[PDB]
Amino acid sequence: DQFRVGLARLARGVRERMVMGSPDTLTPAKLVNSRPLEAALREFFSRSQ
Amino acid sequence: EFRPGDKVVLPPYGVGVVAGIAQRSVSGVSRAYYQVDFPGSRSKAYVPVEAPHSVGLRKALAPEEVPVILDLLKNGRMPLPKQWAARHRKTSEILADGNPYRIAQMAGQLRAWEVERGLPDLDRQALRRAIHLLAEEVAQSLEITVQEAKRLFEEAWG
Amino acid sequence: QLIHKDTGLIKEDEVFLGHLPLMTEDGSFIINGADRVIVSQIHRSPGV
DNA sequence: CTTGACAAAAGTGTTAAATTGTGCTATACTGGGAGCTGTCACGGATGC
Repeated sequence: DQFRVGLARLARGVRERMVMGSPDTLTPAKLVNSRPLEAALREFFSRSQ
Repeated sequence: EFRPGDKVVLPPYGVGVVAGIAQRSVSGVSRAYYQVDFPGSRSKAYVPVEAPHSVGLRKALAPEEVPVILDLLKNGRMPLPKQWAARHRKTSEILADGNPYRIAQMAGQLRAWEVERGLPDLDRQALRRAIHLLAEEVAQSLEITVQEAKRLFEEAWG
Repeated sequence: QLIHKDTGLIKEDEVFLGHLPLMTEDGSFIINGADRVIVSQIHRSPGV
């Protein structure tokens, strides 16, 4: 579940980043993020009740 | 046009070697693609066989076209915008197109600036991008490791 | 896979998401070097 | 407890090197954004 919503935060990290730019140099290599997802799931395993 | 084992570059990402024709399901009836591979990064690529030459999938410089590029480095130059914004823009653009002559030229005037007046922390990043891509295709054409290519570029200057 | 809507050029790339904690043997994860555990939760099942 | 000599601790003057504060970039960008639940009792203002 936390993966679902966290990866949705990452989805924000995708759809928003891919239009500020130039479609010329483009690939999920530069379009994919970590911290939204990795830190969401990092958050579930500790601060949660 | 592109045969199975044609060694060609697929910009901007960098050099690599293609592999072959495939049918990948896209939209309606499957259209032929060039599976194209790359050396270091492990990811595949599919380039439309429709117009691969106009889509930015191009050939690789022959082993004989190296000296024109090295010369476009040592003495090579080109006009650049005044405002730092537009300058960065154009640098990014030439770093997009993949045109080897163009990129070599840009790297030429930029490098010419780094050794004379100075270079910002932006224009220099793009400059190194150019030198690296150059190292890639000069390594691919001349069948040498990146060391000897970058050493050809260091031969241009010192 | 990153596919352009216009050129129809498929550019496929594999990426690295991050480091996700994996379960140990007895069923207790190790977070920050300390053995911890996820206690089950309970709620009224979704529906009408 | 005293005088001169002298090493170091300390004072001060002037600069080089760093740190920090400011202004501006011209194609065109022109009304957000995220959701949450399974009380309960009474007192007061407020809408019937």
